[PDB]
Amino acid sequence: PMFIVNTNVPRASVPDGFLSELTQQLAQATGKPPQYIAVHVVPDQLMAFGGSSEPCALCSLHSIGKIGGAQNRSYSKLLCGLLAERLRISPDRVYINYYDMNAANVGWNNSTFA
Amino acid sequence: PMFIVNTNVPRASVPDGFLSELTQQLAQATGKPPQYIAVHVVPDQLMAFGGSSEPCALCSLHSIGKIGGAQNRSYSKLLCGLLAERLRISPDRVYINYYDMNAANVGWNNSTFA
Amino acid sequence: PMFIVNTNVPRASVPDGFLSELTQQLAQATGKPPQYIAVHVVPDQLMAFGGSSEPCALCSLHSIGKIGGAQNRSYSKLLCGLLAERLRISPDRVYINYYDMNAANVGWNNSTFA
Ligand SMILES: *C(=S)NCc1ccccc1
Ligand SMILES: *C(=S)NCc1ccccc1
Ligand SMILES: *C(=S)NCc1ccccc1
Ligand SMILES: [Cl-]
Repeated sequence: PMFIVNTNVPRASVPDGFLSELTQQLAQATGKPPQYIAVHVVPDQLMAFGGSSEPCALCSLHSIGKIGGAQNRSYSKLLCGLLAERLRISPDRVYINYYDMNAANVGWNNSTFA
Repeated sequence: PMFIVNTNVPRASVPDGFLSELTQQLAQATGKPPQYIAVHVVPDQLMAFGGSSEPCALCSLHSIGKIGGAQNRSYSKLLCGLLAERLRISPDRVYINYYDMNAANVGWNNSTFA
Repeated sequence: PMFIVNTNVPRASVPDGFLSELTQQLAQATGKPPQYIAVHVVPDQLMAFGGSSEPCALCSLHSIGKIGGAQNRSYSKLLCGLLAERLRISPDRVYINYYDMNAANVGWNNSTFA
């Protein structure tokens, strides 16, 4: 599973250890070992949500499996909660795109996960 | 729609009001409420298009519905037009990836749109 | 074909000519003329892979066709090889998401590739 956050919140407002917290929390939520989890946080972005430049975030979760109706609802609650708590972003100013990747379409270590 | 532009054009060359203009035009093109539209502009990028580092853009448009052959052609004419007029990027140095997202795969406000 | 790499490796460690090498190697691998290939390298990113922040990369290859189990394995070997050689990133700290795009869902030059 790989999680990316793009936000207009400044770098100084991203807490130390946020990347580790995301990693741990995603490991719990997906049931995957932390070793397979990648996280990417991009602050200071030029963005708008509903025309407004108040704090917001655009995110994605790519995962080989562990994607679906109920799971994505649970991920959204978890991830919006973390962004609200740590970055002071309102959940109604967060989008999260979910992608169920085929193993053959994820490259890693000179090969794919197929 | 959420619309992201990555470009090697410098930040200073992105005109004031550009995010608002994108938001407004996308609302009319896609027939979606401006309140839901997210836009993200990423200047000063290290990129090449056809091996050249002349001004270029790589973009994406994610939407729940309102994606299709004719609609995408229309969005491209619109979006290339804006990138040409405002950022001085030639339309033939722009790629835009269109994504028709399932509602179950888009998180927002602690849940999904499903 | 369009290739993006996000990495925590610093800008100064991206060698001169790297965008060209990527362009050229992708032309070879995909069979597509370099004129049709776009590349984007994003250094200095705030990232973790497996919980830690030794050099790592999250990448994507979007392509109209030329995507599949065997082809993706070959792309991964090539691209990991490049990232290892030029950016000194271990192949086992690299993810590459592969996307087979429909021509109608790629905008270019005021239209689509359909
Ligand atoms: C997140 S995308 N982890 C990578 C992976 C590899 C193999 C099986 C499941 C997940
Ligand atoms: C326009 S109303 N976009 C809302 C959206 C659609 C798909 C993914 C994220 C956000
Ligand atoms: C990479 S996405 N090149 C663009 C393209 C256009 C038409 C056919 C194949 C590839
Ligand atoms: Cl609609």
